[PDB]
Amino acid sequence: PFDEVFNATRFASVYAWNRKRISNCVADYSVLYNFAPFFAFKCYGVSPTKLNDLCFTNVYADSFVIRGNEVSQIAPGQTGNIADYNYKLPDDFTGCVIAWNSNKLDSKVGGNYNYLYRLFRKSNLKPFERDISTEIYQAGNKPCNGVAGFNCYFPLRSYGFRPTYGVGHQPYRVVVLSFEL
Amino acid sequence: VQLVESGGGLIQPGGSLRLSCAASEIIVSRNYMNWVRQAPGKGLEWVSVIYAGGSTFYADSVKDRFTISRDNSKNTLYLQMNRLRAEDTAVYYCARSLGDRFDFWGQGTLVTV
Amino acid sequence: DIQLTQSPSSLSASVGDRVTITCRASQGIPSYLAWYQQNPGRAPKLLIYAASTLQNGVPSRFSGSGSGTDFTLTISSLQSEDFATYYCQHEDTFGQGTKLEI
Repeated sequence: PFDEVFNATRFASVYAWNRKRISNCVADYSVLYNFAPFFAFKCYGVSPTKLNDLCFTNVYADSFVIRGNEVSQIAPGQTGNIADYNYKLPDDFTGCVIAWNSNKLDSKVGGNYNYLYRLFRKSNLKPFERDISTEIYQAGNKPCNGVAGFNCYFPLRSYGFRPTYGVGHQPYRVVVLSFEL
Repeated sequence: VQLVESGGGLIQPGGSLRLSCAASEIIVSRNYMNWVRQAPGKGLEWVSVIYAGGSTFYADSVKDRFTISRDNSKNTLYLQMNRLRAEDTAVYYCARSLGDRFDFWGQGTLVTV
Repeated sequence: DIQLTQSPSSLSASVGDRVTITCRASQGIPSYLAWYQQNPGRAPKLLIYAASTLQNGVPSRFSGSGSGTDFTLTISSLQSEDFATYYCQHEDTFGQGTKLEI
């Protein structure tokens, strides 16, 4: 039950990353190597070769899209916009992370404004926590009742992927697998 | 709206000092706060930044020698600078970064070494 | 490590002329570029952001354009109060700076 995650025709935004539960079906991990090449393939707490011989209770697959340079933030103990306000991993994370370039699938001349991320928030994010709010962010107690202006900003920003950007700013598709023991 | 810096002065070479940027009409614990510096006769140089979530970042050339913090009750920001060099002599500015913009700037304070 | 270079390092013009300034990046970047003004002995003042958006309170005569690796700031008409230093900034990188004269 991996093809629908890796070969999905559309991927979710990072601020609303998709989660899929997997349980009750045998999984051949070798199939992952068939979707070559992977820009990053890093596992914490498990040997990639020995996964076929471990029977975990359940698995979770989280999928989203990010910039290339931000890919390093998907790891325990890291910090930044993605790590703080969009997607947090536990310090004792046990699972794998796969990321591959998608410049040919998620880049348009008009600029893909479909693919947003959260800029500012009043507090950090807990591990595997989500937040899909869209109320105006506030700086100063002069209330913003839903009117943009000074200190009243909508807290989402667009990636605006385009074909000509450098590798650092080009889109990357990310899938994170977590196992339950 | 105000962002006023205080603390700069003549400090001995390698001395330790603390610069306090006091705010008004903005809340330090809510925005992205930045310390920038300008050396006389040269362009601006970004020094350090702190997010509203508590994360901090510094330039690689001055890391482990500076420390950025705040006091939320007093809506103040603080930069502890240790082992100051004449190369650290400059006017330091307290800026609010709003996405990819430094919309609000302070008058800054002079640190001589 | 993306670098920003401004040009010309200095130019002189009379009152009422049209002025153009260029900021060029070492390699192609999105249009996340801002232009700031600074008078001697004063804190820098934001002028433009996104390379085309004018900040509130900025006079309408300032304009900006460009993309890819080259961006430009234009002043249609000068004035006695238009002579100062200008900087182009992207993320955490500031330009070398530019000067204007009467």
